Order: sequence, then structure tokens, then C-alpha cells
Amino acid sequence: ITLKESGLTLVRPTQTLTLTCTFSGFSLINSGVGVGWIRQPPGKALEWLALIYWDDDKRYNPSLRSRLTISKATSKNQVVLTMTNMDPVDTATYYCTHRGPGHNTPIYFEFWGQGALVTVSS
Amino acid sequence: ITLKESGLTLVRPTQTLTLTCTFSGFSLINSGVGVGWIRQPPGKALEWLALIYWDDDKRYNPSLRSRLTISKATSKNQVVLTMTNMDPVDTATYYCTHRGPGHNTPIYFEFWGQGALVTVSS
Amino acid sequence: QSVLTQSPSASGTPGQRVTISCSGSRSNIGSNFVYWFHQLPGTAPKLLIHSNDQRPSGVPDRFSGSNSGTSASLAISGLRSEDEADYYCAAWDDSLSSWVFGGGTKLTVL
Amino acid sequence: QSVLTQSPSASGTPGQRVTISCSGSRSNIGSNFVYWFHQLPGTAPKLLIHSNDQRPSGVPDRFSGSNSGTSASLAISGLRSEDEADYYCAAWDDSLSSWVFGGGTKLTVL
Amino acid sequence: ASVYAWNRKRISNCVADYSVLYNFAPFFAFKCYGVSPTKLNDLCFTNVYADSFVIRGNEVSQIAPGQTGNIADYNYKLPDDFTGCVIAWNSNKLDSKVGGNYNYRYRLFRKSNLKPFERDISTEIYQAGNKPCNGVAGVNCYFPLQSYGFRPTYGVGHQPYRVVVLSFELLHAPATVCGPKKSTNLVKNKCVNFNFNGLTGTGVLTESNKKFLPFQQFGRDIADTTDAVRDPQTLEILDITPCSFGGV
Repeated sequence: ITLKESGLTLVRPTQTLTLTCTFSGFSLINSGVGVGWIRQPPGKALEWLALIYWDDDKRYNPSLRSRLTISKATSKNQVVLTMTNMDPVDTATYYCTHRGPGHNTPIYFEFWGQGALVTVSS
Repeated sequence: ITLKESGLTLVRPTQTLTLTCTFSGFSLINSGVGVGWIRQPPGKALEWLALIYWDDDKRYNPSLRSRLTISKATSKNQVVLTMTNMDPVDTATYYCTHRGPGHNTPIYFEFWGQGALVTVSS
Repeated sequence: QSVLTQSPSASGTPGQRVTISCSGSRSNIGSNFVYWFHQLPGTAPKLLIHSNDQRPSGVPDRFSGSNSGTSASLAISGLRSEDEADYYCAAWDDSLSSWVFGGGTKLTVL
Repeated sequence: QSVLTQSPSASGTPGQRVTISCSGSRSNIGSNFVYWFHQLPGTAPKLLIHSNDQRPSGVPDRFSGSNSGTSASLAISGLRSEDEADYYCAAWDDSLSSWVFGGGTKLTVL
Repeated sequence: ASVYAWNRKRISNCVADYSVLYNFAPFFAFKCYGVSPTKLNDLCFTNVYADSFVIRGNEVSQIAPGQTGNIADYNYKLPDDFTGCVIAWNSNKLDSKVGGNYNYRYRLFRKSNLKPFERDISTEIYQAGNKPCNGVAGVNCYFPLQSYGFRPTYGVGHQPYRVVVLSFELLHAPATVCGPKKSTNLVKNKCVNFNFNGLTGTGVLTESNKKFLPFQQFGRDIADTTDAVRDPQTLEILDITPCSFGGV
């Protein structure tokens, strides 16, 4: 099971970020499966961004709500994240993660992408 | 519970001492039980020689180590003590004593033998 | 209440057992499952214990987790030299309705 | 350090209480049990008090023991004429790893 | 025995009597999982194991299902589906030598935790970051077993306790061991309710005159009416006749 993020890594402030996690080994049509996004500043603790279940239940981080849009393209086996109004504090690494079933409870963040360092500057 | 010492009481210097404590009322196979030896010069204080627990832990007096060998003969319900290179300063009385269990802590030297005056001269 | 707090350093020594604490609140850690991650530098983290006591397949036995009321603990047995890395808490907070994480602990063996 | 020291004489008088001291060191009397024996002329000794406060079955009540730091005391009440004999200390010294004894006290009643 | 090499024993084909345990000691620890101690003396099991060993004071709490510790992790583990009882009592009277009893040892280092009811005795030198030294000191290269060091002055938290664990089994049991089934003195010539080795009925008992063969225990007249029975204690044959009844 593999995930990988991609997109533009450098953007000026006040612009929007788009990222696409392409995966292989699971489909967002089975039961259970869902995909989320998690960012981490350089040298800080983790932070949770957004999540999208298989029946399209788009849970969001409230403090970052009103800024984020996550959507799926199941045919292409890929998920898209978008965040408007970038600022210099949002320079961070963004991982795309997976939640599938376990043995008596759902597993969360069992598998990770490999990150995509995003710098916001000029 | 009874103990009794026996052996040769008089020996010249540069010879070896042998003593045999035959006992009755306890066995060196139970837990707790142990047997020891204590010598006392004429008109002086006591001195500890050796000790042998039920699991065969042959503790010795360090300063008198390299000279002493204590062993048990459980089949005959008797213990043998041996000390080589006797000298006139080793003239004393030798008691064989018993260490059994108490009520919250092991008892030591509760019962004594009757001594065996040992003279080292010519 | 809404942020988990971990002590920053553990500092064991090989073949020893150490514990890492995590204090939460009545609302997130005391009424939800507690995850436990680990991230050597320059690498995505990797799950160690989900559901407070279960290990994803591929983790040695020596890692154990525990949740009790409003507290959490990770027990590492057989401390080794390949375990000096960051350890993170994770729990879902109903009052904030989001996943929250802790600070992290160093855990450098001697 | 490696030898317990007792006063050679006690010298009470009938129906009186007398004390016998026993000085040890940080290594033996302050960290082990203190025994107290009583040897009469021409006879093997006889236990009086083990574990600093317990009496083997068959010793009168008047004998009392006390341990304090690195010193030891035996308390005899109702002093009588049948008690003039030698009294010895004994304790295990971890530093020497052997049993060690004291000098002895006279305790002659008048 | 020492805890890392505990000693199992089997008990079967007996009339187990549990009324001897209480008279042993004040029983610093006596707790039972899956059974009650007072209702213990009447049920029957297939095979009863007894596991005895010696541990420290503050570790008696580890002998319980699902507890991770150090002796319940490396040298004695019992299942989460346990059924039996544990009994531990302080025995500082008999195990504490002056100067230290370095005869009770325990496993301190192991590669992985052990399966329930598993015992290991090998005393091989433990692994280190790099290839171990050789039963000697080094960067790690430690040695597994460690002594205890019991002394008479230690607190009641580091004093030696003797502990014995009883394990039962109950499934599809051609039962081998139950409790004692107490009996009562015989009454003759009176309408009495009787229970002879399972045969229950009522009637007056009278001395018999018929010769039972030595392997027979019951007697029947025509139409299955139990007419006679032999006493299971003294083997005398006894006659059964129903006490008087009739219409008025």
C-alpha cells in the first residue's frame, strides 16, 4: 500500500495550494477506507488538516475550516487538497495518510505518504 | 533438641583439628535449619568460625578462611568441621549451635552444644 | 484541556524499561482512543499503538500502551540503541472536534 | 569500626534497673540485627534477645533491648543475684562479612 | 523453587480436601479467579496443577491475568482466561539468611516476552547492540539471571514470600477429583428418607437375610422396585419396605 503527494512546492503569499495524493493498493469505494492530510511545521509537533471518508463525509479542522477544500477523484485513484490565502507561517511538510480497517477497530494513520515540503516566500 | 561435640581435644602445633557435631531434634534437610561452630579462648570473648545452611551455603570467617573446611554428613545426622595448622593460641572451647526459624525472623544460636575444650600443646 | 502534554526527555540505558507519560482531559483522552506514534528525523512517523493497547503488525512485543482515566503511558522494554527518536500522543477531542497531538519526548539512550 | 565496645563493669544492686551499652559503627550495628548473649562461668552461653527486641521463649520479661543508630543497649529490670555473668554483643558486619563480638560486661550485684 | 525455574505438579484421582489450606497461615494473599473459596470444596475437575515458587514482596501483585511487569513478563506468565486461585504468605522466617540469600534468582533480561505457562531455563548471555562479549561485561553483553539478596532486616516490601498457584480444568471431564461427600449414621426400623450412594427413596430399613454377590450393590424385585441395598460403609445388606399407608 503506497501513497505519494505532488504539486507545487513554492508559492508566493496570498495564493492557493493544490496537492494531489495518488495511491495504489486500495480504493475509496470499499468500506472503511478514507484518506486524510496532516501537516507538520519544521521542528514542531504535528497538526491535523482534513479527512474524507468513503461515503464523502468531509471532516475538517475547525480552526482551519473556511480555508480548506478537499475533494476526491476516485476514478483516477487520487485525492486533491486545496488551501487559499497562504502566509509565511504555513511553510511546512504535508503528509497524506490512510485509515482502513483493523481487527476490532479502525486503524488511523497506519500508512503515510512521504511528504512534500512547501515553502511560501518570494 | 540436642547437640554434642566430639573429637581429639589435645594436639601438638602444626597439626590439624577435627571435630564432629552429632545432633538430634532437627535435620539439615528442612528449610531454615542450619548448624554452626563458635570457639572461645579461656577467659575471652566468643568467635565465629563457620556456618552451613540447609541448602549447603558454607559461610566462613574471612580472617580464618584459607584454613577451614566445613562439610556435612546428613546420612549420619552429623557435621564435620576441620581446621588445619593448630597453635597454642587456638586453645579454646568449641560449641556447635543451631539456627532455626522464629516468628518473624530467623533465630540464630538458640541452642548450643556443650563445648569441647581443645588444648594445643605438647 | 485541549492539548496533550508530554515530558520532553526520557534518557534510559540499554536493556531497561522506561515510561512516557501523556496527560489529557475529561473530554478527549478520557473518552476516546489514544494513538502513539514515533518519528526518527527526516521520515514520516509510524504508528506504534492504536486503541491504547494494540500494535499494528510489524512492531516488536516490547512496546506496550496504557490508558487510565485521563492519563496515558507507553512502556518500552528491552531499550535499545535504535529507539532514540520522537514519541507523540494523539487523540480525538470532542470539544474541538479534531485530532490533537502532543509535544514529543527525546528518549536518548546512554 | 570493626569492633563493638562495652564497659567491663555494670555493678548494680538488687531490685534495680541497670543498662549495658554497646557501641558499633555505620556498617554493622547500624544496619543489622543485634543479639545479646549471657554466658555463665563454665557453661555455653544462652540467647537473651534477638532482632533487637524479641525474647526467645524462656527468658524473663525483665530483659529489654534497644537499638539506636550505631549503638546498642540491653535493659535489665528487677536486678537480682542470679544474673552476674558475661553479656556479649554480636552483629554481622557487611564490611567485614563475618560475625563480630564485643568485650563483655561484668554486672556484679552487691 | 526460584521463580525462573518454577516447579509444576499434577494432582488427579484423589478426593481433594480444601479445608487444610485455611489452617496454614494468615495468607497475606488469597484471592480466587473464576471460583469462590467457600464453594470450592464441592465441585469436580479433571486435572489440577499446582505451581509453587518464591518471589519478592512488592511483586505478589504481578501474579494476575493481563498484568505486565517484570516477572510476569520474563519468567512467569498466566493467561487472560485464567481459572484458579493464588495463595501467597510471608515466609521471612525460613528464607532470609544473614548477609543475603543469593540463592533465589530471577530472570532479568530476555529477548521477547514469553507465552503463558512457559518456562525457560537457559542461562545464555544476553544480546547487545553489537555481538556480545562472552559471559562478561562490555558495552552491554549482560548476563540474564540476577540474585535477590534476602536479608532479615529488609522491609515487608522486599521480604521473601512463598506463593503457590492452583490451576484447574473443567471441560468434558470424566471427573477425577471432587470433594468429600460427608455421611451420616444409619437409622433402622423407622420411616426415614435415605440416600445410599445416589439411590434416593423412603422406607424403614431392616437387617437383610439375602446373599448379595460381592460386586452387586442393589436389589430389585419384579417391576424394578428397589427391594434391598448394601451399606457403602460397613457392607451389611439392608432391606427396604415402604412405611405403612392405607385408606380410611
